[PDB]
Amino acid sequence: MFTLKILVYTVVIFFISLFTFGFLSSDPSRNPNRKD
Amino acid sequence: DDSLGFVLIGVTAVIGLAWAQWQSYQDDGDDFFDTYDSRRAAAA
Amino acid sequence: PIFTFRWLTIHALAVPTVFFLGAITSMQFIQR
Amino acid sequence: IRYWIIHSITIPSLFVAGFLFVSTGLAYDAFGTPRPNEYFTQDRQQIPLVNDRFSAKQELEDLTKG
Amino acid sequence: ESASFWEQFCAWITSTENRLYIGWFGCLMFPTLLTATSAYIIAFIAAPPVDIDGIREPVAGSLLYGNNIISGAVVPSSNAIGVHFYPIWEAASIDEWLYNGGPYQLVVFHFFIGVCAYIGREWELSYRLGMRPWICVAFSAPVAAAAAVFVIYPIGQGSFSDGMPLGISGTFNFMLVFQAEHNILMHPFHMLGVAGVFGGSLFSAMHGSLVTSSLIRETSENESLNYGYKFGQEEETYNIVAAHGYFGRLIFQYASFNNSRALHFFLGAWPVVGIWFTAMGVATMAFNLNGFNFNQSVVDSQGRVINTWADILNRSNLGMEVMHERNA
Amino acid sequence: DRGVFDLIDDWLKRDRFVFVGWSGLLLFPCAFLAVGGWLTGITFVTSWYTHGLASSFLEGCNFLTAAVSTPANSMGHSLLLLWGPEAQGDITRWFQIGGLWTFVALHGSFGVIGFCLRQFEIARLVGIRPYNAIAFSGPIAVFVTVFLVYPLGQASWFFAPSFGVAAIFRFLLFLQGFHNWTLNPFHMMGVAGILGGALLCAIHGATVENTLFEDFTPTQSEETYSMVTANRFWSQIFGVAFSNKRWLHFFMLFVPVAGMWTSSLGIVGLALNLRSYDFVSQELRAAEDPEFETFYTKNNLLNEGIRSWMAAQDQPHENFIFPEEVLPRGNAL
Amino acid sequence: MEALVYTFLLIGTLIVIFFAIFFRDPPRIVK
Amino acid sequence: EVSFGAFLAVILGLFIPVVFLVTLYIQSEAQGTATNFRLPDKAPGVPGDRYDA
Amino acid sequence: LLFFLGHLWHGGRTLFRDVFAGIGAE
Amino acid sequence: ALPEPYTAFRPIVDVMPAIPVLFLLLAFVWQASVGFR
Amino acid sequence: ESTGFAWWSGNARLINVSGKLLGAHVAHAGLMVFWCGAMTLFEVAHYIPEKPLYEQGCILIPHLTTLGWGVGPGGEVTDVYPFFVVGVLHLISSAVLGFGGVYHSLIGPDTLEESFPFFGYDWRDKNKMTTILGIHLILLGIGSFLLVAKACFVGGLYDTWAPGGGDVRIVTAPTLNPLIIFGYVLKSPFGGDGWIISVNNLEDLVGGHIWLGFLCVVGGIWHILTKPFAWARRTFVWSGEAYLSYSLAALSVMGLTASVFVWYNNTAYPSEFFGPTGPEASQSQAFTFLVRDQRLGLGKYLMRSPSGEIIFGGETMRFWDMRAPWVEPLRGPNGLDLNKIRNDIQPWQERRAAEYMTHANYVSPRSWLTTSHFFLGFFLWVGHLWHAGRARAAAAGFEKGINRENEPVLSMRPLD
Ligand code: CLA
Ligand code: CLA
Ligand SMILES: CC1=C(/C=C/C(C)=C/C=C/C(C)=C/C=C/C=C(C)/C=C/C=C(C)/C=C/C2=C(C)CCCC2(C)C)C(C)(C)CCC1
Ligand SMILES: CC1=C(/C=C/C(C)=C/C=C/C(C)=C/C=C/C=C(C)/C=C/C=C(C)/C=C/C2=C(C)CCCC2(C)C)C(C)(C)CCC1
Ligand SMILES: CCCCCCCCCCCCO[C@H]1O[C@H](CO)[C@@H](O[C@H]2O[C@H](CO)[C@@H](O)[C@H](O)[C@H]2O)[C@H](O)[C@H]1O
Ligand SMILES: [Fe+2]
Repeated sequence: MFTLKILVYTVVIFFISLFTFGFLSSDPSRNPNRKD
Repeated sequence: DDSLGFVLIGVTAVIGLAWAQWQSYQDDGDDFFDTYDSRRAAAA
Repeated sequence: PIFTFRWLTIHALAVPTVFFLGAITSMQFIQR
Repeated sequence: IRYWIIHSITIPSLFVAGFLFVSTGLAYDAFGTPRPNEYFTQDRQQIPLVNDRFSAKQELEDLTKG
Repeated sequence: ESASFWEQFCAWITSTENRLYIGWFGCLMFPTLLTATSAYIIAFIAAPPVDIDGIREPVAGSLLYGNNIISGAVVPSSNAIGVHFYPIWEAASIDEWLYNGGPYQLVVFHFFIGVCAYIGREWELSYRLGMRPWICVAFSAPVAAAAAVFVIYPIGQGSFSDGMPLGISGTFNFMLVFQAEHNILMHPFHMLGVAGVFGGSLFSAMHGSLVTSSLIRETSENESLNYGYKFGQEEETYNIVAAHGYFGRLIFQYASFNNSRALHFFLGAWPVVGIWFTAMGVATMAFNLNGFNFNQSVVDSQGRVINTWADILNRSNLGMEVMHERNA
Repeated sequence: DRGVFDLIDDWLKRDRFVFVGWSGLLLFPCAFLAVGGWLTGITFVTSWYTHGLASSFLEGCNFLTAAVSTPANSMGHSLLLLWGPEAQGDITRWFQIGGLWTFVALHGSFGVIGFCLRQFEIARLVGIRPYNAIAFSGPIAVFVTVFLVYPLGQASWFFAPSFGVAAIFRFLLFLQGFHNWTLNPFHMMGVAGILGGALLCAIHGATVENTLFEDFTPTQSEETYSMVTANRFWSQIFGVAFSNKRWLHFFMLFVPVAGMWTSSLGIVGLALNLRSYDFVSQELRAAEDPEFETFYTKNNLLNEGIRSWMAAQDQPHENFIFPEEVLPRGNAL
Repeated sequence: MEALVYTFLLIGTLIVIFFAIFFRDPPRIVK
Repeated sequence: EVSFGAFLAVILGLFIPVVFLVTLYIQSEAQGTATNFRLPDKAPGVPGDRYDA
Repeated sequence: LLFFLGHLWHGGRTLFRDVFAGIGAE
Repeated sequence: ALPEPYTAFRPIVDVMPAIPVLFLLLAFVWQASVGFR
Repeated sequence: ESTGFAWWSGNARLINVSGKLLGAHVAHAGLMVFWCGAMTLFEVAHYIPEKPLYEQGCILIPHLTTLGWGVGPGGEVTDVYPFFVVGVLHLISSAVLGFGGVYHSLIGPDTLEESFPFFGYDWRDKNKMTTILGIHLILLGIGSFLLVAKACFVGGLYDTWAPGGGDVRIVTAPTLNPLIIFGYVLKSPFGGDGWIISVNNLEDLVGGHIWLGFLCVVGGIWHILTKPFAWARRTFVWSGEAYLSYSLAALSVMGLTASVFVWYNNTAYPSEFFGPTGPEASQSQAFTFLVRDQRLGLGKYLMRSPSGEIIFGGETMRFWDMRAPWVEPLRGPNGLDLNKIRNDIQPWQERRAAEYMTHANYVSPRSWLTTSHFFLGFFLWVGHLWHAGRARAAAAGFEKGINRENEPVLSMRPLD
């Protein structure tokens, strides 16, 4: 079904974009030895 | 939808605008001399 | 000559090992 | 250094003894290992297997002869 | 001045106060692993037989179709598919998708993405907690083995039907067919893998018995000795010098790994390297670089072949191979 | 100390380059003869008169294919003593009938008894609990069941594993083809313990190395790695985590040792052919319904292929003349 | 009937795993 | 043919040890000994203090 | 076979009764 | 095979592949010479 | 010791020493060139003229016949001299590189930041590292342009898809359409369409190398003339170990890709010098058996796919996506045309498939290349994991272990 393909595509792209933009959100700073 | 690229473009836009809103109040304009950037402007 | 344990024990391993090593070397020159 | 000079002669003597034990065919006779020309004989084309327990010594002798 | 929604989302995702750490790698790990888990459970309980061979003879793998937990499996994809991408929307019907082994492709792909993201998540939590990041390197060995058994061997053989079935008896069938076709037992990398697994069990039992032997008395009589250790204590819970003296007297005068750092490095390194080598052996045997062939290596003077143990092993391999090659 | 027994006891427990003890009187000669007997067999002794195989370095075998093969099937479960009624003192006939196998197996059996006694003796001398001796009972149970109990239930010593690399590989496929040993739940518990022991070795060594404290001095009263950090890491990664160091190390003992003990119980059943070969309901279903096929039914077909194609050469004492029509094939099925 | 027992056993195992994860003994650091 | 005795073997082989473990844990909770995050016994029959008071 | 394991366990507990609650820290 | 004016250079060619791998063992013996500083 | 690294990790002492780092890198490059030249010299010394290249364990000579050096029509090897001069040139360049690396490592300027500010660098100076990356990107684009110069102007490239059995063909119309070129990159990696591996002609090859050279050139001047942006500066770790880890990830990806490439693709690796692929050999067996059965005088040797494709039956049906230069003349619109099979089958295709039948104790050079570069790609991914973790932890500051005075976990509230 095309609708199932659309839903799976948008779910996959949603989680991949969550991963990608999350690692771009200053990830090396999120560590306990952060210099204030 | 039809060509399957709008699903790609549309979703990374929506999360992209959320990321851009977070990026707007980041004072990252000045360049640092370090192994990693420890500057993260947490509003709250 | 005769230590309490060491001389008999290490010669119990070294003497057959060298004899076997000579025997293994001779097997490499057997044509089959 | 006294034990080194006796290891300089006994180690080659033992290595040569192992070498001559195989190269002279004494290893085949001592262990019963057949030479490549006596795996099969003219009168025995099959695999020589021991079929009786208490006559194993005699069976091997009347089969490995020649 | 209010915090953006993305800031709160990033704070919650990378939070160390969650019961299970999520992280950005977990944003890929959790939906993929939960997809493969539910799909595997459904396909294991109820799924119609899959025509794996491609010649209209299906193999039953589900509980509802007459097999138990041992013989139950998610049968690999059909030989007609090969290495073709077969999602649920590219099949004409759900019945045809289930007939061609689509659940195998779905579960395997989601599981592979999930375990790679699990490696990344282990690094991520090691980073948020301020510890050294090499547990993920240790987990990279079973992940490599799973990749070689589920993805890379089908790539080399040209069909996902040759992947390992997601079951117990299917795993045994994969092992037997692999031995028949490649002689993995005589491959040096499988020998390194068996050495790694056997040695890992040896070293685990050895280290555990050495520590358990030299526990310092802290409890009363017949009380469990595990109450002698306090969670978060600083002092050592066992007598290291007594265990080292025992291990030294056990084999030879100075053999104890006096430095516990290199002892634990050796413990972490030996089975990981062994599993790495057996994974690479399985992956290289996918491209027909088989194991050692010592067939007909002993001949007599007249040219007759004298068998060895490798010849008996080859006879077993030939029997499995002729029973597997169904009308080759 | 006081009597002649006390001077011998003091001499045996003396701190020398290798500990001897009272167990060394049994361990050291028996282990040296078993290893020396094995090295003698793989170098010179053939298996031509017992198996119809060449299995020595003298005949052209390498390290992977050389073995100390089991006695002939006609020998039965004979001890095959050198002075026994089979060889009658003739060491050459003793080598040809497979007497070196019983030499290695019996001296190896008293060797592992002496080593476990050595573990008990040093633990009492040092003053620690004898948990290494209990952990070594796993390998003892595996050696005793596989090399002694399994042939003692079978027809002869012939069906025991032969002391060799490729010979052990045959023994793996023999028990798969003839007993369906992978389908045995006791072997499955053994695989779980052995693979779990390798997991426990890898995961504990990595965790200690990675939760290390920024500073191993041998006389360190303090622990070198953070148990709190390690517990926090695995609680959020895996869901559960160790919190007791003593329970963590008993678990590292228990998992591989219980795997050895569980698989040994199944080998005892395999000695009497009390095997987990078939699921009867699935075998009856496939008989009435030829379309029915699972992975278990496909495995029993491969077991039939193993059995019929190796039996002619694996068991040469029996004739086993199998024509090509009765040899099972997937092609002509 | 057998498949029902198999499903019950597997689901019960997963329930035990769920309870062991989320209703575990909370680790307390000694003071 | 459903093996009648096999059903009891699976059921009673699972129920009886599960019952024994559950009964042992519940009475352990009543005595305050069902946690490993407590000190060893201060006296015979007297459980030690918990780590968090 | 299982009773051989019990012999090793109960034999060790007899000869090591003094140290089976743990050993000294020194 | 090798061209005719350079056919006399046949024996040196066979050992040409083994030079890169023996550079790795040269690093080990160099550290062993200094005692693994 | 001084740096804390032991002898078994002694190359980690060169992280902050740029002069000796340059010496070590140039020496390793000299070793690489030495192996290249010595291996092609070894391969020409043992080359038997009558046998094909894949029958004598050659991996470097087939890389030269693909470039159109010393190769005739049909894949025949004519002259060994071009391979010899390639080997001699690589030997001499290796001697030069080894001398330069030894000099820079031993007697060259140690820590050359002060003496040569153009060559000196700091790992955190993002402008300098982007400049170095841009220069090397320009060099890589120049190398791709050198391959295009070989393909379109200098001699040519061996086209295995040329009519009659393949020939060295000079390409004059490269595929410059970015839709096809980048649809190869955006292609799915599964069966049927094999991502970049599925390149089936020389035109897309040379056009894609034109696009890659142009992209590498413009990216090189971009990275030379610019600086990383704020998002890139806040995302990455700016240290030598981090750059090494990124390179390790990229090199691992490329190693796995080239392993699958030499396993499947027969265009950049023709079956005349590297031998047939696995699917190629299987369809060769099926095709030659069908040729025998047709010459004897639907057929069981073929089958009708559900997509209306006439393909070989049996176990060979899983390789129905195989394309070979000796099947395509007999392949029409619906696949294997029955009319084309027994009408115009040329004798050069008949011998080629019969030759590929026997190359189904023998290990093909495709198998060696695939297995070796796969092993290297996987272990380089493992090295990426190691160096990426260590770079991130060393940048944050806890690569030496957990500080006892301030343990981070002790400051967090309990999990439950
Ligand atoms: C281009 C690739 C590259 C580069 C530049 C580096 C660079 C570095 N690494 Mg990294 N690494 C890589 C790839 C790389 N690595 C890969 C692929 C892996 C996965 C295996 C690793 C895993 C790794 C670890 C685990 C460690 C490093 C460390 C180091 C540092 C010291 C290395 C050293 O002193 O060598 C010494 C070299 C040896 C001791 C050689 C050992 C023998 C090898 C394994 C033989 C391989 C067999 C060979 C192919 C055939 C030989 C056969 C026979 C002749 C023996 C240095 C900064 C160390 C450091 O401390 O961190 C900064 C460290 O602990 N690396
Ligand atoms: C690709 C291999 C390679 C290369 C190029 C290097 C490079 C280097 N290393 Mg590493 N190393 C390697 C592999 C390598 N290493 C491996 C496998 C190990 C593990 C054993 C190490 C362990 C190691 C340690 C422990 C140290 C180095 C150090 C160094 C640097 C100084 C070396 C020195 O002082 O030499 C002095 C050598 C000699 C006096 C004897 C050798 C003389 C020459 C070089 C032999 C070769 C001559 C050559 C054939 C001449 C051809 C010329 C002709 C073509 C014209 C140098 C940049 C040091 C460092 O990091 O910084 C100072 C250091 O402490 N290395
Ligand atoms: C620093 C260091 C190092 C490194 C170094 C290196 C690695 C080097 C390299 C080197 C090199 C890389 C070398 C090269 C060389 C070369 C040469 C020397 C050449 C020559 C040539 C010739 C002689 C040729 C000739 C010929 C011809 C022409 C023809 C044919 C024949 C012949 C082949 C003969 C090491 C690690 C060691 C150690 C530490 C330090
Ligand atoms: C030569 C040739 C060719 C080609 C060409 C081209 C056109 C290419 C391209 C290429 C390309 C175009 C590539 C690309 C790539 C990309 C990549 C590879 C990416 C990656 C990324 C990354 C790495 C990132 C990451 C991240 C994230 C995601 C988040 C945040 C963090 C980070 C940043 C880390 C062809 C095939 C046609 C044909 C043949 C020839
Ligand atoms: C056929 C060849 C003879 C083979 C005989 C093998 C017998 C080996 C028995 C050793 C295992 C038994 O363990 C044995 O350890 C010690 C010997 O070091 C004995 O002696 C011990 O007695 C006391 C225990 O309270 C300690 O104070 C002594 O320091 C200690 O020497 C133990 O009483 C005994 O438990
Ligand atoms: Fe420990």
